[PDB]
Amino acid sequence: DRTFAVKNEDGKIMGYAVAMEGKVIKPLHVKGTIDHPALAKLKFTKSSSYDMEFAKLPTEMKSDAFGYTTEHPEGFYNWHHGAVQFSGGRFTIPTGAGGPGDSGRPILDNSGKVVAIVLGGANEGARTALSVVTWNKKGAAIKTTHEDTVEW
Repeated sequence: DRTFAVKNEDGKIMGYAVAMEGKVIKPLHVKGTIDHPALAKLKFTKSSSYDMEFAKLPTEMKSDAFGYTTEHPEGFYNWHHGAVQFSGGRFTIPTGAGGPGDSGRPILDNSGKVVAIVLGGANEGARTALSVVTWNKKGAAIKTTHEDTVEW
């Protein structure tokens, strides 16, 4: 288990957090507590520029953490709701496949490695371009925001 629900006071899922490369990672706008005993009360460092906050992964996990990859050839990828196309520097899904509550879900290749973290989507009719966080070869974070993005 490597993906965790972020729940508010009522218990409603507001988004998701991932265990990835010695870190706990969740979108900044996603409000609530991570539904996991080892993850609930950690010290988080926030980044408004990239809509991301992170904590040092509890050393009881470690073996349960995603690997990240900087290799995103053009093609199709995996996420909880189906196929994500990567084409022209853009991650897209069919409109309707993603919505509020999906912020924080990872986009994966077939080897099970993370390529991106979902922040939200801009509706373009048939397709929805996903706003994401990726990391370059230098390890630097990149936020890709599209025109008229809806936070999820």
